[PDB]
Amino acid sequence: MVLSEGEWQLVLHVWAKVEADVAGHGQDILIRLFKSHPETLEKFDRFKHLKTEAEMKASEDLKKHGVTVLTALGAILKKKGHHEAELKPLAQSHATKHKIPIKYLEFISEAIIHVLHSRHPGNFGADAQGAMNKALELFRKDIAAKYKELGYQG
Ligand code: HEM
Repeated sequence: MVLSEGEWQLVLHVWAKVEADVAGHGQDILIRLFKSHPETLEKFDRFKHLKTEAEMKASEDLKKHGVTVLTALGAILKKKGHHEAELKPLAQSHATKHKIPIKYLEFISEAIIHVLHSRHPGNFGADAQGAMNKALELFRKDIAAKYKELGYQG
């Protein structure tokens, strides 16, 4: 797929808003993922003892991991689809070490969109939502192609 120059502009405009509070966004996104799809929590040995939202919000290490996730995702989005070199280390760890199906990437894409609405109620319209969905779909499609390049069925 291909985004218009105007769609990338929208994605990068919304991402500047994330970059102003990376830790807050990343913490909310992982908690939403875990509450919506508790099976994903079992993939995190360090976090699977957390059982309630209130324990999750008090974990400093969960927040740190949020920053890690969004920092990587931001570097990719800023490439406006010219991201092959950034995807390779990511596909490698997620396919071969963590053993994350592409389905779980759809789940965290849903959590990102939900948290962007929850944190930016008047700043994230249908046009920006559509552009971000396209950019995240482009990401998931290209990382599924990198899983296959590595010999895995995501
Ligand atoms: C936007 C999608 C994602 C991005 C950019 C991302 C990025 C990262 C990065 C940068 C790391 C640390 C380095 C590494 O191991 O590669 C990491 C670790 C990890 N990721 Fe992801 N990730 C994503 C989605 C997911 C999902 C949906 C899952 C599981 C449900 C997952 C499972 C894990 C696990 C288990 C680790 C190791 C955690 C630990 O340190 O204990 N990732 N991820």
